[PDB]
Amino acid sequence: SEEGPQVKIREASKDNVDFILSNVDLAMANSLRRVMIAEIPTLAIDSVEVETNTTVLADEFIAHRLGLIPLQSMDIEQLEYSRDCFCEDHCDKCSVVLTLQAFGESESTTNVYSKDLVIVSNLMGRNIGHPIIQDKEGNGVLICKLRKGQELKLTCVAKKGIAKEHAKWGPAAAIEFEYDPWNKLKHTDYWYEQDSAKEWPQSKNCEYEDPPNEGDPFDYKAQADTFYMNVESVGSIPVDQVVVRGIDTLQKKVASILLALTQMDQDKVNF
Amino acid sequence: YDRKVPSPTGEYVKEPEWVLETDGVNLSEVMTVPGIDPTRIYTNSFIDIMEVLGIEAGRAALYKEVYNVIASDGSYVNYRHMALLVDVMTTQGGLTSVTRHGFNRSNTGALMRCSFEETVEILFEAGASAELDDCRGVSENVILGQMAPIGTGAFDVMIDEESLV
Amino acid sequence: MIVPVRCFSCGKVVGDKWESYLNLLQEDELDEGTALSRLGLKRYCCRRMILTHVDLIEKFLRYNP
Amino acid sequence: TTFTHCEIHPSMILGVAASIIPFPDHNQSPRNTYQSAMGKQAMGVFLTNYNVRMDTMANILYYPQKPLGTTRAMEYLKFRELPAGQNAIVAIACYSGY
Amino acid sequence: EKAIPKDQRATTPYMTKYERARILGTRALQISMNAPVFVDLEGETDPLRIAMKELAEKKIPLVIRRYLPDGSFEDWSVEELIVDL
Amino acid sequence: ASRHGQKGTIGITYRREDMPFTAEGIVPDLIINPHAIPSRMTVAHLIECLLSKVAALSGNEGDASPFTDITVEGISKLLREHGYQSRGFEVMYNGHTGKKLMAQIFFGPTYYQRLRHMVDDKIHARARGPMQVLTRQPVEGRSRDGGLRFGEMERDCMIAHGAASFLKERLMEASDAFRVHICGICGLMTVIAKLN
Amino acid sequence: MNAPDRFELFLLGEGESKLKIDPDTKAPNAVVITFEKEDHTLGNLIRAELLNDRKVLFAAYKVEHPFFARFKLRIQTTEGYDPKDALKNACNSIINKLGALKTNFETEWNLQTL
Amino acid sequence: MSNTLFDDIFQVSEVDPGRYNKVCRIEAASTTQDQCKLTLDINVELFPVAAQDSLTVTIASSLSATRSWRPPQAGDRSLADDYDYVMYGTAYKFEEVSKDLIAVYYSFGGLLMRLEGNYRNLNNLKQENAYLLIRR
Amino acid sequence: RGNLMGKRVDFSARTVISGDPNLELDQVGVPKSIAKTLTYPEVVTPYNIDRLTQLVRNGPNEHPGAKYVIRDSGDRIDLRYSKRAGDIQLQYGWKVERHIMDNDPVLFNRQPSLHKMSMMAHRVKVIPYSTFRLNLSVTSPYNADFDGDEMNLHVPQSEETRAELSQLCAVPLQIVSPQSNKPCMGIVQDTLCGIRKLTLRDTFIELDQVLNMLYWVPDWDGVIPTPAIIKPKPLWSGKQILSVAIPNGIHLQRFDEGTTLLSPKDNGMLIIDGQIIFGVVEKKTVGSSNGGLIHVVTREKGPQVCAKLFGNIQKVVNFWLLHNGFSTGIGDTIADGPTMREITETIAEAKKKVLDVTKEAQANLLTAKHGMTLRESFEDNVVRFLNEARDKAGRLAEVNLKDLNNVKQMVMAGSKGSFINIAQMSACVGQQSVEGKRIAFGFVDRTLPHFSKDDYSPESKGFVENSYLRGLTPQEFFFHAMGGREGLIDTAVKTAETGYIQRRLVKALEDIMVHYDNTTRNSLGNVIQFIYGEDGMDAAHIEKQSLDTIGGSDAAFEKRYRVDLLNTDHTLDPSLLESGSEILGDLKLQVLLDEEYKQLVKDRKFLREVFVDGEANWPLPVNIRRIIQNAQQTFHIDHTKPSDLTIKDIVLGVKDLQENLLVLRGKNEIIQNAQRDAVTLFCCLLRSRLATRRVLQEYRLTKQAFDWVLSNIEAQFLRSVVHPGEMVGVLAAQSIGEPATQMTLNTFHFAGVASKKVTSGVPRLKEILNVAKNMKTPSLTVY
Amino acid sequence: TLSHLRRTNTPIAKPRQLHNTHWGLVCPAETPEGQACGLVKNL
Ligand SMILES: [Zn+2]
Ligand SMILES: [Zn+2]
Ligand SMILES: [Zn+2]
Repeated sequence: SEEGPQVKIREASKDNVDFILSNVDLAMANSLRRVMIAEIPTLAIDSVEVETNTTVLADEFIAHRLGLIPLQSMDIEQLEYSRDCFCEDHCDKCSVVLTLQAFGESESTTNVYSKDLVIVSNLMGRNIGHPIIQDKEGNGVLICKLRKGQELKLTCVAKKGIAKEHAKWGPAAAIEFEYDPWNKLKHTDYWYEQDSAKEWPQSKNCEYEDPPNEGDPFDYKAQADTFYMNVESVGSIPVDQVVVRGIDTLQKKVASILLALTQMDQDKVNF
Repeated sequence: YDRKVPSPTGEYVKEPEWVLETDGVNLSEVMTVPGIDPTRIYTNSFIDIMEVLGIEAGRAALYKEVYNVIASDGSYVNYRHMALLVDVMTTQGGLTSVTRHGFNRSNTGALMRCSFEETVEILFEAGASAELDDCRGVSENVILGQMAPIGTGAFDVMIDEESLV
Repeated sequence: MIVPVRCFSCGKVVGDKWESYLNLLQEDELDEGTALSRLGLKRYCCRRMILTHVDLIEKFLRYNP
Repeated sequence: TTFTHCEIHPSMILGVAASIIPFPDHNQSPRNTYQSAMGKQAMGVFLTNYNVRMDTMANILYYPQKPLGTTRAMEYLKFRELPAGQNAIVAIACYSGY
Repeated sequence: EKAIPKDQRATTPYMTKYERARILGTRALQISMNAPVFVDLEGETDPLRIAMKELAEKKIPLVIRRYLPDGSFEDWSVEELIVDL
Repeated sequence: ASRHGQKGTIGITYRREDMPFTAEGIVPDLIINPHAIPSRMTVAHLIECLLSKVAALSGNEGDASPFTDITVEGISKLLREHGYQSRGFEVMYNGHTGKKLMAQIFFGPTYYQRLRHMVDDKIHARARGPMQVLTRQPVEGRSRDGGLRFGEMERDCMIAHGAASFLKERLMEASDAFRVHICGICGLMTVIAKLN
Repeated sequence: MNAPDRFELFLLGEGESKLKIDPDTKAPNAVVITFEKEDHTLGNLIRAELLNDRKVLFAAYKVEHPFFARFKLRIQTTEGYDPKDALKNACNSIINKLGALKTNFETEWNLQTL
Repeated sequence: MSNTLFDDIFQVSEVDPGRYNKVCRIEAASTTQDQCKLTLDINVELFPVAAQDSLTVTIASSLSATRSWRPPQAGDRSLADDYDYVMYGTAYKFEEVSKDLIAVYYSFGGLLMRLEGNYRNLNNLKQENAYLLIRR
Repeated sequence: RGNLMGKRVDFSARTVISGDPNLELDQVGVPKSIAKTLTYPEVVTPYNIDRLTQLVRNGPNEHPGAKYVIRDSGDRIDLRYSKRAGDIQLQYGWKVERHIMDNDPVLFNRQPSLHKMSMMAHRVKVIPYSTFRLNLSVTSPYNADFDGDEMNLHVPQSEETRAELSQLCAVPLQIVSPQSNKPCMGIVQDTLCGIRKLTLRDTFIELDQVLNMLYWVPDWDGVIPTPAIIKPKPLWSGKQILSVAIPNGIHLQRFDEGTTLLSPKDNGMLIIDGQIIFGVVEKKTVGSSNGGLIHVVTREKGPQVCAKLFGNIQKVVNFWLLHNGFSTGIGDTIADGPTMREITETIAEAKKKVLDVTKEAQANLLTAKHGMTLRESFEDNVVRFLNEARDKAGRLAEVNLKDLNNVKQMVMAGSKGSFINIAQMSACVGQQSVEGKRIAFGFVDRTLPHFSKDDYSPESKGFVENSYLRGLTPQEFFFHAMGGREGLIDTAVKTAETGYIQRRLVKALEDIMVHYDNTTRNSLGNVIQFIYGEDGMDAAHIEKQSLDTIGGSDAAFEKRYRVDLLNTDHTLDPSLLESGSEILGDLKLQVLLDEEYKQLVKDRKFLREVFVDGEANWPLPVNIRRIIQNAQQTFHIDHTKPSDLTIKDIVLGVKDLQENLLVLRGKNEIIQNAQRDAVTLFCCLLRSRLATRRVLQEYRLTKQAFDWVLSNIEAQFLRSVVHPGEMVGVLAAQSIGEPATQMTLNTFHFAGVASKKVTSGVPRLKEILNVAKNMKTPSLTVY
Repeated sequence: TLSHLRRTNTPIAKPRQLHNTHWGLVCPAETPEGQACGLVKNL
C-alpha cells in the first residue's frame, strides 16, 4: 500500500521472516542484505576482567567465548558508542557491566550457563543487556564446566558494536536469497550430463512462478524483479527489527553522504 | 629415416632412405667400407669424431650432442649460448672437460682457479711457483671487495673540463 | 574442546544445543540425523558444528588439582 | 586356486599417518606421501594432559573436530577423540584472484 | 702512455646500457650532495630523476674511458655518445 | 592444506558480506582455486568433499575407508535423494553484487588441517646489528636477528646483470669492509698502524 | 602483528574527509569521487540508481584494493548539469524507496500471526 | 557524411550451430542476382533465424572517430533504423582470387561476415565505419 | 666458498609470499613492519629537508619515519632514545636514515637462484599484513607459488646502486628472456582460464558490467566503444572490451589449423591496430610464447608499456571472471555410460592381444627382432600393446567430454593440465615403471605373494586397469606406489648433480665478457669467439622469421622475384608504378634488375647450402613482417593508387642500406670482411623481403613510406647489437643449467616410439661435460 | 607421536625404491620428503 518496494510476507515467526520483496532494483535488495549482515549495531561483551580462573579452559578462551553470547539489544539505539561517551573508559550510558561468579559446588559436574550472568550497572531503565535464552530447559548457551574447588570470577563490560568490526556483533545468522527460479533471465548456465532439467532440483520458489515454455523465444529486455528472501535473527534484536533497522541504517549512511556532500559546498564557496 | 631433398621440379620433396644404427664405435675403419657414404656417417661418440676428423669437426659434434640433450626434452636454448660453451671446450687445443682437469689449472689466475675445487694445493704450488696474479678475473675482485671489470665496471669515468659552459 | 557458540559458517547459536542433543539420543532413542532436525538445525553449515563435535572437556576435568 | 593363507584386510598395508587419508586409492601416489609428512605437522590435541606438562612449545586447537569422512583404521588410532583439524565449508571457485 | 687518437672509430658511437646506467648513477651521487645542477628543474627533486633530464639536455660533464684488451683505450664524452637503446 | 597434499597459504580474508553465497544462505569458510586440481591430480579430495556433504546432511558418518564397494555414483544417488545436485554443484550469488553466478560451483564440507608455519614466525628483517666474532660478518639465524646469505649462486645472477657497483656494496657497505695498511715493497700487513 | 585495527573499516583518521571530489581530466563534464570508509553496500547501490537517470552518460565504481575501505565513483552526464546534482538526485530516490519500503514492511508485519 | 552503401534480399540456406548457443553461422544467398552468396554470424538468442527464410540486408554507415557511444534514448533522437536486427563492424580485408567477382571480410566485434558479388566496386571502402541492418 | 664468494649481508628481509591481482608487475608488497626496519641512507639536500625534517620528527614508529641522523663530525643520533629526538635542526650534508617508502629500488630474489630473472628489481608498495605480495605474472621467472614459499629482498645503500637496480635489474626490462628468444612472463592461471572465456563468441557483456570494466582499465581513453550488437539490445562482445587493454598500432597474425579468415570454430588469432578481429585469446597468444602478444607489445611499444599491459589485462579479466564464476567438480571427471562401457571393452581386446603374444611366444613361434633377445621382443611388444591401449582409451574420454566441462576448459585454455591427466582421471591410469623396465620380480618368479610364479600378464606386472575415479585395487595401489616413489627418489638425490653441473658450467665460463672490440674473451685476453655468437647480437632482440627464399618451386620463385622490364609478359603492370610504361624496354635499368635477381638466385643456392634442412624459420634480428604492417597502417596506403618509386629508389636503396648495418666498426681489410660476413645471413632475409617485385605488389609502399621502412630497420638493427660489458660467460652457463634443472623422472620413455635406446637426460649431459671415455651408449649411424 | 615411535632408520644396489617384499610390513606412502627419502621407513 505505497508507490515503491512491495513486500508481502507469507510465513514469519519469532525467528523467521519469509517474504517476497516485490518491485525493486537488484543493487538495492543486495545492499539490503549486506547492511543487514553486518552494519546494524548491537551489544556484546567486549572486555573481560579476570579475578580467578582455575578451570580447564584458559582465560582468553572463555573471554572469546563470552563475546559470542547473544545480549539483548532492543533500546540499544539510545546507548552512546563507547568511543564517544565523554566518560573516561567505560560508563553506564555507554556500557552494561556484567558479572560472573561460579564455583564447583558439588562433586558432580557444575555447568556454567549464561543465566549465571549478573547485570550490575544502572540500565537507566532500558531494554538492553539481558543475556538471551531460548533453551527450553531455561539455560542460556554454555560458558564453561566445573568439578571441585574450581572458581571462576569475571567482570564483563559490554559495548555498542557493528559486526563489520567483529562478527560477535552480528544479529544476522544466515540470510536466504534467490531471484528467478525457472531461469528465464539466463543469468546462469547449467552444467550437466543429460536433461539439465532432471539434473537440478526446483526450489519451493518455483510454485510462485510459471514454466518458461520452450516454445517461446528468449526474453532479452528483462530486469531482475521480485526476490525470495528469508531472514533469521540471532535474537538480540527481534526478526522484524533487523530488516527494519537494516533499511534504516542503509537510509542512514546513504544520507550521511547526501549531507556530507552539502557540507562541502557551503565550505569552499562561502568562507 | 626420412629426409628432405630438392626435387628437380622445385619442392623439398620427402625422400625416404634406409639407415643403419649400431652399438659401439670404430669410425677409424667403418667409413673406409664400400657401399656407404663417408661424408655423412655420424657417431654420437664426439670424442672419437675428434681423433678421426680433426678438432673443428669436434666442435660440431660436441655441440650437436649438447643440443640433442636440450632439445630431446622439448626445451630450446638459443644457439649463441651452448655455442659459446662448446667453443671453450675447444680453443685449448683439444677436448677440455668441465672439471678441475679440463678448465682451470691452466695458468689462469691462482686466486680464481682456487675458488672452484682443490683450494689449498692450488695456493700451495701457487706460492712455490711465485705466481703473479693478473687480478682481472671476476672472482679475484670479489675476494678483494673491489668493483670488478664487468658491465658497469668495464670502463672508467672521468671529468672532461671545457664545460665550463 | 567445548561446544562452540554459533556455527562458524552461518552464525546460528549452537552452544545451548549440546545437552539437548545428547539427551535426544540416549534418552529418546534417536539417530544423530533426526536429532539434529529436532534441534532447529536445517542448514548443514550448523549440522556439522554439532555432528562433528568432540567434547574433550569431559576428559579434561578428569584431572585433579 | 590352491591358496594357503588370506590377507586380514588390505587397508592394513598402510602406516599410522597414511591411514588418515580418505580414499588413498583414488589419489596419485606421490600425493599420499605428502599428506603423510604434513599430518605430522597439523595441529590439535597432542595429549589430554597438556595443561599439566611443561614442554618447550606446544600448540592446541581451540575447536577440534572429528572429520566427516573417516578410515575404518582411524578407530584404532583414536583420531576421532584427538582430532587435528576442522570440518570447514570449502568452495572451489575462481572468485577475485586472491 | 699510448691512447687511441681522437679519431679512429674502433668502437661503438652508441652508449651501452652499462655506460648510461653507470653515468646516470654517478651524476645521481653528485646531485644528492648539494652539487650544482646544470638544468632548470621543471619541478622535480630526485637526484636520479634529475640526472635523466641532465642527460636529455646532454649537459653531463663526463668522459667514458673505454678499455681495449691489449691495454689501450678510447675516450668518449657524453656529448659525442648517442643515447639510443 | 587438506588431507591430500593440497597445501596452500591464506592469500586473503573476506567477511561474510563480500563472499559468495548459496540461495540457502550458506557462506564458504574457505575458497580454493580449481586450478590446483587437474595438474597434481587428487581425486579423493574431490570425493571426500562430496561424501562429507551427504554425511552432514543425513547426519551420519563418512566411510572413506580405502578399498571398498563405495561408488561416486552410489554417493550421488544419495545427495540426489537429499534435494541436491548429484555431483556437488551449488548455484551461488556474488557478494559485492548479489548477481547469480553464471557457472555453478562445487562447494561442500571438507576436513582441513591447520599446519604449523605462520607468517609471523618466519618474518624477519635486519638492517645492521649482531656481528660474528671471527669473520666480523653478520651473525646467522633470525633468532639472533642476523643477516641473510648472499651465496655465490646469487653473486652469479648479479654478474649476469652486469650490476657491478651493487655487488661491491653487498660485500663492503653491508657486511665486511675493513681497512688495513700495506708496504711499498713486500706487500704484507706488517705495517704498524700507529695512527694519530 | 601488522594487521590494521578493525574500526578502520568505518572511522576516519586525521585530515581524512569523507568525500574527495575531483575533475576527470580525460573526458569533459565528468567527475571521479572517492568515498572513504565505504564499500559495495554503498558503491553498488549508488551506481544502479544512478543509471536510471536518462540524463547520465557514464557511471561506474571500483574498489582499488580490498585491504582498504574505499571506492571511486566516476560520473559523466549531459552537458549543462553538474554531476553533484545527479548524485544528489540519486541519493534521494534511494531514500524515498527505503522510507517507503520500511512503511510497507510494517503494514505487513503487524498483520502476520506469530 | 551519411547514407547507404549496399542493399539486397537474401535467402537463408544453412543455419550452423557450431558448438554454440548464443550464436550462429548463417549461409544465405541472393535473389535475382545469381552469383552472390553471404556468410554471416547471427546471435540467434535475440533474433532467431530459422532455415528457409528471407532477410533484407543493408550495409550503410549512417548516424573524433568514436564519440563515446551515448545511451539510446531513441524516443526523442531520430534513429537510422527500421530493422529488426543491427550490428556494427570492421572490414579487415577484401578477397580478389581470380574474379570476375569480389568478396568482403567483416568483423562485428567477433561475429564474422563474408559477402560475395561484383557491383560494389565503389560501394565498400577499406574503412572502420560499417553497419549492418536486418529485417523481416 | 662461504666467506668471500658469498657473505651474510645486512639490509635484508624475508617472508611468506602471496599473490595480488591488483598489484602492479614491477611492484612488491612489503609489510609495514619490514619497511619500518630496513633503512636507506639519504643525504640532506635543500630538495628533501621539508620531507626529511618531517620524517625525523615523525618518529621510528609511524611508517613514514626514520631512526638515526648522521652529523658532520660523524655522530649517530639514535631517534628511539636521545633527549633532542623531538628537537634537531637538519642542515645540509647530514644524512637521515629514513624507512623504506613506496616506489623504491629493492632487489627481490628467490632460491634456488639459477637465472638473472631469479634476481629482479621491484618497486615498493608498503602494505598491511605480513606477506611479500607480488604480481601473479611475475610468478614464472622466480618459479614461485604461494604454498608457503619464502622470498628474499635487499635494500641498496647508495645512489649509484639504486640506479644500477632500476636500470638493468628492473623487472619490465627482463620481460623478454635472453635465454630463448621469447618473453618469460605471461598470463597465468585464473586470468588465463578466463581470458579464454571472455573471448568466446557466445560471451556478450552488457552496459552495467561494460562500463565498470572500462573504468577498471587505468588511463582508459574515456570513450565507450560502440557496441558490436546494437540491435534490439545494446551488447558488446567479450573481445570487444578486452581490446581496450591492448595498445594501438599493435598487429598480430596466427592461423592455427582450419583458419580460412573465417574460422569454423574461432581458430587462429588476427589482431588489427588496437582491436582484435577473430579468434579466441589463450596460451598461444596471451601466453609467454615466441609470437605471443607480449613479445610483440614489448619490442614494439617498450617495456614500461608492456609492464602496464600486464596490469590492464588482469584487472579486466579478473573482474569479468569474478562475476561470472568458475569451478571444478567430480562430474568434471565422469564419462558417459555408453563411453565407460566402450573403454573397458577397449582394454579387453588389448589385454587379449597380449594373451596371444604370450600364447604365441610360449609355443616358440615368436621370432626375435634382429639384434634383440626373444624375451626382449616380447617385453617391448607387450609394453607397447598396453600403452597404445591407454591413449586409445584416453583419447576416447577426451572426445566424450562436453564443452561445458570445467577440467576440459582449463586444458583448452592451457591454465593447468593436459591430455594424460584426463585419461588418468576418467578412463585408465596405465602401466607402471621402474628403471625403465615394467614391474619387476622382487619375490621369486612372481610380483606379489598373491600371484602364481611365472606370470607375465598385464595385471601381474603392474598395469592398473582402473581409473583414479573408479579407484585402484589393492595390488594396483601397491604398484603405483613403487612407481611414484621413484619420482621423489630422483628429485631427492639426482638434483645434487643437476646442481653441481650448474656450478661447474658457471665456474668454467664466468668471466667470458664481450669487449669493446666485440670479440668474446676471458681473463687472459684469449679469444673464444671473434664476434659474440658469430654475429654480435644480443639474444634478446631476436626472433625466428622464415626466409621465403628456400622452400618454393624452382618456378614459383621466378614468379616472385623476377622483373623482366624488356618483356611484355613479365614486366610489372603500369598500375603498380608512377613510371609503369615508359619503363618497358630500357637496357640500363635491366642491368640493375638483373644484378638484383642474380644476387637473389645466388642466395637461394647459398642458403640451401647452409640450411641443408630445407628449414626456413630461423632466429634473426629485426622483425620485418611487423615493420611492413607498421608502414601500411601508419601511412594508410590503398592497394589501388600506383606507387611513386624509381627502380633506382628501391634496388639501389637496399644496396645502400646494407652499407651501414654496422656491427664491427673497424676500418681495415679483415675487419670489414668479418663485418660483411657476420651480416650475410640477415641480408638474405633483407634482400628477399625488399625485392622489387615485392615492395611494389605484395605491399605497395610509397616513396616516403619506404625511406621510413629503411631508416627504421637501420636503427632497429643497431639496437640489436650486443653491448660491450655483457658477461656472456655467466649468461650462457645459466641458460644451459636451468633447462638442465628441468630434467627429471622421465627422462627418458617418453610418450612416442617408446625406449630410445641411447643415454639421454642429465646422465648424458654428465658425460658430455666430463668428456667421458666410457659412455653407456656409443652409436654408429651410417648412410 | 604415534608415527615417530614406529620409525625405521638405515645407514649410508638401489635401497630407496619400494621393494615388493615391503608388502604389508613397511607402508608404501609414509616416508620423509627429500634429504634422506626412502632410507627412512614407517612400519
Ligand atoms: Zn560512558
Ligand atoms: Zn551454520
Ligand atoms: Zn715491508
